[PDB]
Amino acid sequence: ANEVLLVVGGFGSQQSPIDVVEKYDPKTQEWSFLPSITRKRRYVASVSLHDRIYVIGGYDGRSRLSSVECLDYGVWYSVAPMNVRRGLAGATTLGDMIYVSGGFDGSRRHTSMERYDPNIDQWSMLGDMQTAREGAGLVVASGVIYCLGGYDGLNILNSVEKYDPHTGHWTNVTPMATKRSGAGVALLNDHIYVVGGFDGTAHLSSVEAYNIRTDSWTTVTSMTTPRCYVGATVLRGRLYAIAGYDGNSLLSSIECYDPIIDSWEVVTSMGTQRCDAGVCVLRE
Amino acid sequence: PGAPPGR
Repeated sequence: ANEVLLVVGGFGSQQSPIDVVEKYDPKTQEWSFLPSITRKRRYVASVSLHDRIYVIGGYDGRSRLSSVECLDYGVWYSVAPMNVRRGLAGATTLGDMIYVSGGFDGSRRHTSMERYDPNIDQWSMLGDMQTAREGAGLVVASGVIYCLGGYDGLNILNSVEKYDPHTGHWTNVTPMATKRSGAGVALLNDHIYVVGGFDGTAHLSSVEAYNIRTDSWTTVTSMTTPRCYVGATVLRGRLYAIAGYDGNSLLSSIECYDPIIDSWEVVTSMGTQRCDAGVCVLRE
Repeated sequence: PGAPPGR
């Protein structure tokens, strides 16, 4: 068994959306290049479902994209597009379907969430959030979907919402201490970790952890550097922060969170500097 | 969106 890191698209060195796809193997501690996605995509999302990498939404420098494309872990091909053009949307997996909420279509931010079923190749609309959010994070915790942070066109948000499938509505939970947009969101053990982001004035290195059991927020040792629009994932039980913008330059860094000694250390760096790129973890 | 660089 081995778990690989995948980084797709984003905003590159040359101040442009990019199509680059990189793979990190921790066993070899080595980076590899994969076939590039068919379209340059910044503000993009990415998920893993049945050994498939899904690149969702984004912004190609001209339009924000309905299109979604897939790679079987190789060749990249398009699948059924979303009902909404979504840039900077939250994406996650639940059961064996893909959930994508929020985003920006070029004129309005979205309360919508939708669901991709691969067995019928379909995107289905579901219940709307209370607040439209772009740059918000999506995660699954105890079989329930959480969407955190973002930006509604007016203020940066500390609001966190949770989805109730039995009613089709979202209910608010205890908000985060710091309003964050472009923060990385992941689930590690019994805590939802939110890393970095932007609070309206400063680029954040702060990290918060929400306890699934107690429903309470805590502050954690902050990352080695400020990161906004940084990827966050869990690989073989360790939390990883991926690239991002440090307030002045794009980042190559990938850093790991050590829970036993409670510290962050940069573990590796990619061949490209990216922010708001899609991140996913795939099991080999 | 927040602090994301623009093009």
